[PDB]
Amino acid sequence: MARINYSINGDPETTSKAMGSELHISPKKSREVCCKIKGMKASEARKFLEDVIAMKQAVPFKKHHDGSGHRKGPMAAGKYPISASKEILKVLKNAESNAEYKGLEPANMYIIHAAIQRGRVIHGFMPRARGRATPKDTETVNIEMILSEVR
Amino acid sequence: VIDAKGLILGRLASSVAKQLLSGDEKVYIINAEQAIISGSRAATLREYRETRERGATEFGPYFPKRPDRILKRTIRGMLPYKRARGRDAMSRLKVYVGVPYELKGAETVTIPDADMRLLSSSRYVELGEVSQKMGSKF
Amino acid sequence: MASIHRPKRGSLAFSPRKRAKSHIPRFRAWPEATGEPKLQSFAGYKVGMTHVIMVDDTKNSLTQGMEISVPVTVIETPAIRVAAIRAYAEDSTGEKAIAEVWAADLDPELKRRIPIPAAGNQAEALENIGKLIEEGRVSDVRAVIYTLPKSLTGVPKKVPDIMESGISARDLGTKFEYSKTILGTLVSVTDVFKNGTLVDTAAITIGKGTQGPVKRWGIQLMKGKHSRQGSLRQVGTLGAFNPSRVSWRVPQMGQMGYHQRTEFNKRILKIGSDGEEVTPEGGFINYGLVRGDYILIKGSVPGPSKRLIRLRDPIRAKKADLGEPNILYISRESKQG
RNA sequence: CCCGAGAAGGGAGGUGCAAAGUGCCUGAAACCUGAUAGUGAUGGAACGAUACGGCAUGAAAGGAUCUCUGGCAUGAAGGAAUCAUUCGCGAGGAUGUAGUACGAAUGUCACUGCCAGUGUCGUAUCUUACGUUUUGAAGAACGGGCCAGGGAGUGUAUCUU
RNA sequence: AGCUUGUAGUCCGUAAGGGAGACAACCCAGCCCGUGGUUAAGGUCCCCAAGUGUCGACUAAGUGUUAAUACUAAAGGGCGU
RNA sequence: UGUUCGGGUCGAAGCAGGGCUGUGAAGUCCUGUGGACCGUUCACAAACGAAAAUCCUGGUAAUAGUAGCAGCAAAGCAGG
RNA sequence: CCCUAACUGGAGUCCGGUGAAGCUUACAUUCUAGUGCACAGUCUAGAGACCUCUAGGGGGAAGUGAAGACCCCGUGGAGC
RNA sequence: GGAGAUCGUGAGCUGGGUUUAGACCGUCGUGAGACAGGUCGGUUACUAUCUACUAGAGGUGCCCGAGGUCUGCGGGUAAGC
Ligand SMILES: [K+]
Ligand SMILES: [Mg+2]
Ligand SMILES: [Mg+2]
Ligand SMILES: [Mg+2]
Ligand SMILES: [Mg+2]
Ligand SMILES: [Mg+2]
Ligand SMILES: [Mg+2]
Ligand SMILES: [Mg+2]
Ligand SMILES: [Mg+2]
Ligand SMILES: [Mg+2]
Ligand SMILES: [Mg+2]
Repeated sequence: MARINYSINGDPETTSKAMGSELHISPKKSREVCCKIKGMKASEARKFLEDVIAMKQAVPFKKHHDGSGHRKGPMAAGKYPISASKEILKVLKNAESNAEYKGLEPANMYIIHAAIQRGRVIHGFMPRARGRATPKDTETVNIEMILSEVR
Repeated sequence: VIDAKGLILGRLASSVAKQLLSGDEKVYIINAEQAIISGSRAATLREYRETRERGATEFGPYFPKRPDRILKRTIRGMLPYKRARGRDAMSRLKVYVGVPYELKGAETVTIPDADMRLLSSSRYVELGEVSQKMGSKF
Repeated sequence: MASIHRPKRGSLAFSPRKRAKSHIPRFRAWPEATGEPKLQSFAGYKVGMTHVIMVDDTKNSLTQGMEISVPVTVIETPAIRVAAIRAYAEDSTGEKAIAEVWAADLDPELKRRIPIPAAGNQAEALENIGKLIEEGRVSDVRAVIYTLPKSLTGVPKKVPDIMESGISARDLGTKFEYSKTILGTLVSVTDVFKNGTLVDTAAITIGKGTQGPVKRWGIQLMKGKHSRQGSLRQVGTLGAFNPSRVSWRVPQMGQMGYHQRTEFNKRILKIGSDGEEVTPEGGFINYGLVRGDYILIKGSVPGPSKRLIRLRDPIRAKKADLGEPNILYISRESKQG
């Protein structure tokens, strides 16, 4: 419904921020993607996300492993969160643009903070057997991204 | 370095367990096959094959076969080995069949009160006989 | 309750029924020497099956003297290289490797498996092993061998398979002398096995992946009205109320095949050199044609085609000298017909 | 003004004492995301109490003859060691040394810069939740997923004290 | 019959703490808080604080290593000792 | 509520965490947040204290990125 | 049925999207025996146990669903 | 051969019997109805959280770094009868 504060506030001088505002994506898959890309350079994070969206690269699923098989290569359970990857890539593009506007250089910046926040839920319903209607909700996700040029 | 030749198994085990719990030394026990168990041979063999063949395969007791492992297990039952003190004590104990090559020529000791010549009869077996009748190669 | 009895479904002698840890069979026991020094094992590659017409020479058999059709397994047996000599020391805790000398010159394709040992210490390594034997530190000697599948065409691999083989000799000094004779040479299957003798075959069996208890353990299906109540290929019960657990002896789904198995008393019916003698019209299906020297083993052998089959002299053979088989006809008709 | 397909949203920048930014005052908990401290892939379970330690913290609101470490004096109950003699078959006992040295604590003099507290983990001892129904509850008896809020001896008349 | 129904005492119920492996009611003990000391029941080979204690015998069966105990097998026999 | 004596935009109530006191019910103070009200003496009242009622209302977990999105009409592909 | 085999389509399995519900005081890697309201993952003494994940059929959780409809009791009902 | 495993085993099956509502026969009862007789008919719920097991993986521990070959503490076997 409104704007949101960030969990972490980097210093304005050498840091850029962006917020994906209540996207209709999976909070669990986006949480896994944010766990994967935090700490990476912005360019390498973009390349990794493009590979994931292209199915050339799986993200490890260490917290929400149910429903995921093991992936080839040195990995346990992992998936290809296409929708979450696309939304997080849009947020990363916005943060890189904000860094450029600040006068900073996104080519030399790092994703120091990438977190999700569950937003307000849009409540739907799933009609069931025997006269029962159960929920089917639209979960929204806020994506917090902070780029910094120092570590 | 304790020489287990001609020593009562339980009395040697009690002595060594108390020494390990006095927490200042590493104990080596050699010639574990030569330790003595008092009582008739039939009774000791019966009780050791009952203990050897007891447990469940997925769960149960895995009673060892080697005489050195049997002696370590006997000491294990006189320690709080599930506790940090007992785990430390078990980590400082080494039991051997015969003499290991490294300990060869080292000066050994014997517990006088665990000596088998204090027994009043000839009803005893050596630990090695029990181990080899349980099918242990050593 | 008055109970009907049934033997237990399957054998618990091969539990856990897991995947073999290697694609090569490992021998846990070696028989006793009964003659001159020689390798106790050989390794070939399974080609396929055919059948022969031979005169039944088996003593006391009902069909002795007349023509019988005998299924055989053809196994390609190119010469193996003796790669190393390994000496073992026996103590209370069992055998330990104490020394190894590698042959000076080894095949270049061996690099596909391991970095090649250099042409360094062979005289001094051998004299070290001789000293260890003289001082009583050595209990026995084994030969490290590897296959050279590059000469084969139905087997696509060029990387050798390395395994330890026993040496059969009356004394440890004789074993060391023989091993030094054979070190770095190429040994033919005729230098290990003779025609008409029994051998033990070991291989990793055919892999079937994950299989249900009906196929894996041979449990009964649900019968009659139970066949269509929803549990047809499932075990009837997982356990009793007490003990409150599923025993490991209850038949369950899991890996089937691709296990190590040893067969006993498989008779060698022919040692051949010309692969045209056994290759059928149109070739062996999915394999091709035999090129080098081969061996005919009576009956079946574990493993599919192209698996490495390890042959060792028999460990529990009963019959004495069997003789040379009189193979009247080797079937070369199309296996594809 | 920049990014964005954008009449979304975000960033930057403003307004205002304060974002209080439109279902917008304050803005708890459950729940969820992240960070920090401790711990952690050889490990045993009413999740704590008690004692002692490791690590972290210890700004305010707590101590400054307070904390640490010692000396000296007085010290209740209790009370040795060692040695001598004697008794006992022996393990040992008795008598003397000795109601001494010591001893909770109470004072006093120096030394010291921590201590109290808090979080987490470890070692030691103890404890099988809570409410209820029960002779008997850790029960394989009943009740509660969790948190917030609501949730049960009141009035009239009359008698008695 | 760990059954049922009486009676006297004492307990649990409503009884901590200490000890019996654990133990509603068995033993010590009834218990304000803190510290020091000495004991009780019970224990002293190790687990586990304190005896590999003393004297005199018995047992060869791992018998036994089980106060009360709902938690511990008889009649009968033994040129076993 | 009556009554006595107060505090508050130089920051009330509330909230999160902490210090001290009290056997305790609790009280008080500190830091932050908050933006307008709050206490206290002696008395008096009550719609006065919750962990429990398969309690009620709201909010929200685990289950779980799981079941389902198949069975009765298996329908889509190329190019633009 | 002896005695099952092969094959076909739909599920399942694996991937993308979408996306619930039901058991839940807590803890929880167990196994044996005893004990205990005499049917214990948690008590006692032992025996085991490195953690995480996937698939799988349902041994156990006296699994979940429902204040037992059988029996008795209630100076409770209803119909006949 | 016999017996134990909640007279093992319905979150495995079955449903013939017993143990609902319907009806018939005999008997009993004035009757409604009943019978420890007989007879015909009569719905078998759940997507597995934990634990256990069967198999398959990813780690961490051990460890010059890596690879290969072995050993065998142990586990299992009825591998034969
Ligand atoms: K049976
Ligand atoms: Mg969604
Ligand atoms: Mg409807
Ligand atoms: Mg309330
Ligand atoms: Mg009494
Ligand atoms: Mg009562
Ligand atoms: Mg009383
Ligand atoms: Mg008590
Ligand atoms: Mg409440
Ligand atoms: Mg009445
Ligand atoms: Mg069942």
